[PDB]
Amino acid sequence: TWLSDFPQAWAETGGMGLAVRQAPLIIPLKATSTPVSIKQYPMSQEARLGIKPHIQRLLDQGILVPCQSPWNTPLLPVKKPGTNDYRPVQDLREVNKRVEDIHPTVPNPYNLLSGLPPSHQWYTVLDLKDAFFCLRLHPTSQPLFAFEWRDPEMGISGQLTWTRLPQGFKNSPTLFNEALHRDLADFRIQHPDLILLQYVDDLLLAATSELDCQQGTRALLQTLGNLGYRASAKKAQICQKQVKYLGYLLKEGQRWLTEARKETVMGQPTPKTPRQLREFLGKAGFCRLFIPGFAEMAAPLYPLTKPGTLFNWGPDQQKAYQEIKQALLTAPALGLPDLTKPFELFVDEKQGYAKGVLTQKLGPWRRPVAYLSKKLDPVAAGWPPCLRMVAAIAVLTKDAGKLTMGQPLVILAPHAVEALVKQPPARMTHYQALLLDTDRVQFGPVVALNPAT
Amino acid sequence: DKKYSIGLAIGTNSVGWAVITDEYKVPSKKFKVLGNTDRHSIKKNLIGALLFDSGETAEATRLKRTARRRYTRRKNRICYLQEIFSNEMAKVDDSFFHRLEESFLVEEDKKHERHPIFGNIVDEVAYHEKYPTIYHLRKKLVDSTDKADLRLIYLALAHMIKFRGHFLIEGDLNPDNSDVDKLFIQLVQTYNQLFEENPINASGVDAKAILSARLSKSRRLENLIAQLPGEKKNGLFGNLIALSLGLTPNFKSNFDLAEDAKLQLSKDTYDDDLDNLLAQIGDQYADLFLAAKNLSDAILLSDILRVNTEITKAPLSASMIKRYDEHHQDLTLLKALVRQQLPEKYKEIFFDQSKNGYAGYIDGGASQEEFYKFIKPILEKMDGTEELLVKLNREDLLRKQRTFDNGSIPHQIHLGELHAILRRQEDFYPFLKDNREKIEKILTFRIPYYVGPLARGNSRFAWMTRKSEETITPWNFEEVVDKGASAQSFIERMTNFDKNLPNEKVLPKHSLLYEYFTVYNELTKVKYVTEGMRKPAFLSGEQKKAIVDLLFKTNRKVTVKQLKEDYFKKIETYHDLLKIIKDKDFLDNEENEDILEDIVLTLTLFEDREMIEERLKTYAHLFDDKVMKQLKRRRYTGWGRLSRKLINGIRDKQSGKTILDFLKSDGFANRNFMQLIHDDSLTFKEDIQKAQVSGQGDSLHEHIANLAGSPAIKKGILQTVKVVDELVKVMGRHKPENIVIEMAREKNSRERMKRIEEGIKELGSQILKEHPVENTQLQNEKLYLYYLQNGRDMYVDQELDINRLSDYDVDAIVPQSFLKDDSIDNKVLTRSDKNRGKSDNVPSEEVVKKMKNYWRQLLNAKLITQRKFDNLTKAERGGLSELDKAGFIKRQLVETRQITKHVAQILDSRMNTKYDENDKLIREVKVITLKSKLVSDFRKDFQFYKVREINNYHHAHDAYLNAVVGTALIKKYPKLESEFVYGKATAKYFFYSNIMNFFKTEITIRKRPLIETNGETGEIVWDKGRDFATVRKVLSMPQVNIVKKTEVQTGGFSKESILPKRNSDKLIARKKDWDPKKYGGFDSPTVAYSVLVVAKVEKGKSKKLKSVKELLGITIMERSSFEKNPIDFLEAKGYKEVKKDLIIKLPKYSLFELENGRKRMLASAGELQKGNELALPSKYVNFLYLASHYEKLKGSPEDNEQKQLFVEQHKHYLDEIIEQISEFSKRVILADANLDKVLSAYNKHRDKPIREQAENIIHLFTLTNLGAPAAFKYFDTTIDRKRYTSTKEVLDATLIHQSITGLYETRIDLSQL
DNA sequence: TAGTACTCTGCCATCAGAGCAAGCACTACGGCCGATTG
DNA sequence: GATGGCAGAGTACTA
RNA sequence: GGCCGUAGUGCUUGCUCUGAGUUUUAGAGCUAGAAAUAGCAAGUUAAAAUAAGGCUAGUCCGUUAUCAACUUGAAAAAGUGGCACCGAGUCGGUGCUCACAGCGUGCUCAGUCUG
DNA sequence: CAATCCAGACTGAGCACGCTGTGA
Repeated sequence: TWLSDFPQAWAETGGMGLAVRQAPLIIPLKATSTPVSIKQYPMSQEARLGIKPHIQRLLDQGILVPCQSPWNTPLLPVKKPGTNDYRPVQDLREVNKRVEDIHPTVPNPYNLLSGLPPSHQWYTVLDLKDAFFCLRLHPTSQPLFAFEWRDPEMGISGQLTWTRLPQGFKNSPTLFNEALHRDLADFRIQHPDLILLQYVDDLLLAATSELDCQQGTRALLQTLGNLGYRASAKKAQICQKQVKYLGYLLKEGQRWLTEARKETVMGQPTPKTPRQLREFLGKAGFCRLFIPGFAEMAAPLYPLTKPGTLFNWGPDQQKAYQEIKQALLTAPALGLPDLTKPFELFVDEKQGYAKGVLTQKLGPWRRPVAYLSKKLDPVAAGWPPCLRMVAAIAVLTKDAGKLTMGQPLVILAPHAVEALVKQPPARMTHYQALLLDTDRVQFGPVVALNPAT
Repeated sequence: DKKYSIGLAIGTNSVGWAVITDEYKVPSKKFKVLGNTDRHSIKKNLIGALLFDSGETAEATRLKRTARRRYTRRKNRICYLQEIFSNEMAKVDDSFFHRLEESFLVEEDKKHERHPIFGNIVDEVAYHEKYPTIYHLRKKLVDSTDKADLRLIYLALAHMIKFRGHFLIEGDLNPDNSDVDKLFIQLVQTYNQLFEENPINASGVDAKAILSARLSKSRRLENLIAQLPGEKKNGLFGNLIALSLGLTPNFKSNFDLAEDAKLQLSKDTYDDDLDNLLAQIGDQYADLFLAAKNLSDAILLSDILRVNTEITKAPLSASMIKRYDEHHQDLTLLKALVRQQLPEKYKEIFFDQSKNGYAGYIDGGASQEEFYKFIKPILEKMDGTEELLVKLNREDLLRKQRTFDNGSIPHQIHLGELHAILRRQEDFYPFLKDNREKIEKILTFRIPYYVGPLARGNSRFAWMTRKSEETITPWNFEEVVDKGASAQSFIERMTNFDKNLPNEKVLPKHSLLYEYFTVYNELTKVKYVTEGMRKPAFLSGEQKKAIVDLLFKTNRKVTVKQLKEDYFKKIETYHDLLKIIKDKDFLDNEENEDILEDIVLTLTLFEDREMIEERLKTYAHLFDDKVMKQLKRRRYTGWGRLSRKLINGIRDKQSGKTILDFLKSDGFANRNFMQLIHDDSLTFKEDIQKAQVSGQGDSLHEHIANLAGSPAIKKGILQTVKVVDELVKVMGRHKPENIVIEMAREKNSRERMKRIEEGIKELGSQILKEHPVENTQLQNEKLYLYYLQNGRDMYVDQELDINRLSDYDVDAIVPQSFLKDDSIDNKVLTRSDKNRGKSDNVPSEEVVKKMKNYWRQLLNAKLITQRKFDNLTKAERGGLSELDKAGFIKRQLVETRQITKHVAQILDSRMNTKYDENDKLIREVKVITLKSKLVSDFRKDFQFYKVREINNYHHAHDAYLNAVVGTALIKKYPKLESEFVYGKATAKYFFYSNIMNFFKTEITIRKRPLIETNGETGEIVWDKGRDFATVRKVLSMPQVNIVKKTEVQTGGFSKESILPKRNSDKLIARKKDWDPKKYGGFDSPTVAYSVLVVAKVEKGKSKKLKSVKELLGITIMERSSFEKNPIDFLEAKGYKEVKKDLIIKLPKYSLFELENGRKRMLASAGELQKGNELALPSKYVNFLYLASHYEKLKGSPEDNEQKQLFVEQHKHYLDEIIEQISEFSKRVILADANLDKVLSAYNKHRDKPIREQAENIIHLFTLTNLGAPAAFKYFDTTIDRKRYTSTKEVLDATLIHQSITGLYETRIDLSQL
């Protein structure tokens, strides 16, 4: 029923999008710059047919118009991680080095989910289709982007410039972020209760009750409809407690992990080459926030990653592999950090590997927010156990800052090394400033912690 | 962007190259192909070689130019004689000269009578009957006193003038002096009359045989001295005899003259030298000197004239007439004898022009040697032929007047005959009486060598200056040509400029300023030590002045004892002119230094006394007549290396003192010239730098041409520079880190024959007479050594046998380990090598003592050289010391050749151009030079064997290995950049012996680490685990860019042989009006380049236009005509409606791609060459090397055995190699008959040992080779060439234009045209 | 059936010499000379 | 000193 | 290492000359035969050309060096061609873009202290 | 007057490779 009410907002009915608020944008160039013409790189016959339907449909919408320009870059298809859609990519390698640089303002994936509070339990995830094509491109900068496409059936051979912001351009993610942010900035004012999270094109709406989400979703759809952006209706989780956003499951205000992601990590067999081990490590690393003490757990496999070495899968390596497989089976539910309340961090350090968990108050219990673990630098590796904990706290406190948004937090550790920092038995002065800042960090009652935590 | 290095191997006819990365891996990138073909890209490796034809020197061109000039001058001489005779010849027979000009003309082409002299048959026949040869007419004109026909007089004079004779002897010759014994007796009588106290007796001495012997002049003088009592060599009579026989004696000891006063009888200055000597001693020796001159004339003439001159004034003509008569008598006798004894061979002897004999001797091309060789057995197998055989043995049987031996006839004989004819016939001809002097001038005139060509501003070679602008005839040469200025320009155009002042000419070596500068430099380096001195002290300026004035300005040689006594004890060119001018204040004066410089410059510049005296006339008022005469007598030779401006002109900016002034006023510092020019405070270095900046540098080709070396090497250098630039452009305009380069080190039989003949004549032996040896036989090394050693052993005193050759031991004087010299100057043939003593040093002291006299005799006979003698007698000097051994070992690895230094400097200047803030050039690219020894040792040690007969890939492989080895060496040993990168005895010996020992896993047993590290730095310079595998992979790649440099042929038009007349279209007219079909002409023209013409031709009676595509050979002669108007040139050839756009220029070695990768190279417009290289597997290459035993065996017995077992187990590789050759031939060579013959030979010779089979299989790669086909041999079977004599197939192939590296190509599909 | 047209095989290629001048490159001996820093 | 020209004998296609 | 002085060898460039060699013509071939042919006689020398030739018209020059293709050029000359990886029978195949984030490792530069 | 022609550890900044993830 959502599609019928807002014909101007859904991509399956509203057609092509066009930002009616942002003006056409001139793509600037460096002072010492000259046009460069690069011939279209060879493309396989299977990949050529992938893009061809897109060019035919891109021509009808007016995005691609024939032109004669001295700039020319080789078109290149990139198939989606799924199926063989073969999305069109311009391959602006040479133009990127020639185009000017602007300060990026895109949000990093670590900090978006930190803004989501556990109070807002109802979600509505909308993803905007053909996001980068919404912004119009000034005809002056249109000759900058071009490519050679000759099809005898079409009857047109030559360059086809883009009238909108192309894909594969280095400034596209930044320019699209600001453009969308200004349009929705007015929406945020009108609805103080709603929490709107924006990731390039993906939008997440968080509300308190079911009725609040329904009212907010209608306003958001109406707002985007006038602005011209079109949202895909095939994949749009609306008014559901269970939503998938940023690759994370969101249920009961907890940042779960998708069951499919766990299957991929364990599904791979025992690695036999450094390339095979590198593939497995990367999957595990994305889940490092869920696995407690992941730095020490995957310690044996790290020296095997080096390009110059012999891949000897010894019994110790198999023990490290089994630990990661079993840890991901029972990965806990990381809670959404609440910025209003203070944080709590447990720190522990055994055998030169720092481990800990960031927790927050949940009723009478503590709920984990993110598991933090690191490998101590070799300079701190040789330190005595009393001094090793001081270095371990500093490393983990740096990691906690990237998620707590700079809010004050309490560092709890078994030992009482908090007084040791004041009177230790260059770098030490750096550690003193980080750990003694009462505004950002403090030490609570000294107490041990459970090994699992 | 990637760090890379370039390796280059430079040969005389090949330049290999290879680009390597940090891991010694050759990159590979796709390259765009231009053209109309469907191929638009190609993948190639960055390794290859460029092959080009070897360059040539200008010697042949210079000889041809000299021949042209000589022919022009001879024709001009004949023209002068005709101009003199013209009026009277027009009065007598007006058409005589016209008939003479048109002698080379067929009957229908002559506009006058066919008979050239008289014009009628009766008179011509009578003349030829009366004078069968021109010498008969010449003798008749010389001897007869009656009137003679004017045409006959002109004919004799023209013959004499056209064929004058050599100008080797100066002065005048009197033919009347012919008897040797009579003149010797007269000389002895004069000597006895003068020297009464000690008379000389010469009775009973065969003076004629002794003086006229065929031995050397020195040997003849020695024999005459031995057979003459009362005097010996260096005596008065001995010196007179030496002067008579031609040697230059020193008469100083005879009269105690204290001056050399050497007299050479053949030299032009003999009269002046004799006058000076007579003024020195007296006038009573003039009779003796005149007798010696007459004896010399007789000695030189009697060997040539060999006739009685008491009855005729034309001894040469009389000798030729006697030769004619002897020829006639011998011919009659031979005819009679052959008819009597061997009638069946009479036809083949006196009628067949093909076979040698009389018919082939006269009518055919057989020479005197061939005639004698043919007719000697016939005369031997006959009776009554004893005197004919004697004449044959003495080379005086049936001799023509015009022969090769006539090159020893002086022009003075012809001059005397011409003078006699003119004297006889001047009474009847007043015009002959008047022009006698100018006719003699015509005969005897020759342009001086220093004058040069008589050009007028349109010749690059000429340098002569004319004082008057008019035609230079032989009669006004002195009055038109400025001889002194011409000679000065001749000398100055070749002398060097100063290197510190490139625009300043150098001073003469014996210049006064040069002498003063050198003496002062030598003086400033003598540190005197005497009593009362705390430390050694240097001479002050005033002390140096006093020493120079007291010692140097007084005595020629200043010694330390003289310095101590005449100055330290008594007180504490300049000398040559002092005895000449007899003036001390003039020489010590300082305002006449310009006069002195001009005097010494004149003496150095001019060698002729007349030129010296005419140049010195301006200074005649300063001196007296005798002083001027002495100055003319004195002459200096030599040019210095320092300019007058550098020595005394330039002054310091701070002090205003010249280099000479500082040298005079050095004082306590006593800094020499090098210190003065390298001082930073002094402005001399700055001024030197500024002077060298002016001019900067010329073009690359001009600089390479100005370099010194072989033209082939210079061409290789230019090609190397161009390929370096091409590779830099290919790699993205990024210069490489290092450029490792290397350069190879590199009729003779006639020269060996002349050298052995001269040595045998000097030594007095008769080894050649015992058993003559031909030049081809003398080309053998062992035979050459045996003959040079006079047939006797060199290390011990015994006699060797020629019939026992191939059994004696060849030994190197310097051991081969220390120095790798295989020349005859270092090779010695002896019965056993063990006679030399120890094998690790110079020959032993006992052997040196035994054979010192023999070696000295060989040196005096010019059989061995000074270097050979010094090497042989090094045991007495001390032998090869440890320092010498270490040096010799080091120099086998460190390159020291000046040509390599020049190449490195050129590459460094091209690569590194940027400068720092302090004007310090940044060494962005490090140019490394290595010798071939390092790479060859690497290949031998690590099984990377090289076989040159497989293909041309070895050039590229050598370049790659050079790059790898150089980069690894400079990584491991940064301290060696001084001796490798352009920019104690025991310790040095073992350092360079194990310099390359870091590559190998085991030493000597030392377990060297698997990974080689830099040391003191964390750089891995080598990894034996994988770097050897990388080298093996690179050497096994099948793609290597081999490019043959296309060139446009230049040179001679065709073969120089003039063929007789024949009805062939290939003959080329010698003149525009000479029909080849009636006069003969040249053939075999050389094609400059082929031209692809697509046109229509007239075919059949109807002359229908048929479209034709073909190749036309544009020869060298018609290249200019074609380039001036190709349309008209092609239309004249018969082609109509040609296309200028479709005309394609195709030089030699043009590459065509036909099918299955078959490549043909354009040898000419009607021939093709192979253009494909077989890439044999490296396993087969190594097996072939080991089985063939390249360079015999040079491994340890433990290592030698395992290689033989390896070959034994890999016996079956021979069949696989044969299969590879056969399949490559089937795909490319397409020589079915040759392949079948090769396979049959292989099948029939299968049972022979693996060694012989592999050695013969190496020859089989000649069939599958790139370039012109050549014949080879497999065991007994010889396989001829399969030449591709049709270029029709390439007209539908792909024409590939390859760059200098082959990475850039333009493929043109000729089938679309 | 004779006239061009193409292929294969063997033969054949100008050669000796004498002076003079200037220069470079290399080898081989003997005498002597280097300077700066620790 | 190879390597291209050249003549001559042999063989074959076409008017 | 450099400075020299002495000697030798090899090579390069330029100039002035010499002797041949080759080609056409001249040097009446005779006798017996229709003729091919056979038999005898004779032979040695000379003229001219010696790169065709050129204009600059000289008693000059003409065989050395240099030379892939295309565009701009009068010429001298200047420009023209993507990279990485896996392989190998004269080279073949595959791939290429972004922005942000996470983890492991290495390198360069600079500074600090100590010997 | 005689002989020869920097090591360690740490810290900071930048860069890069060698994998993954969120998206386009």
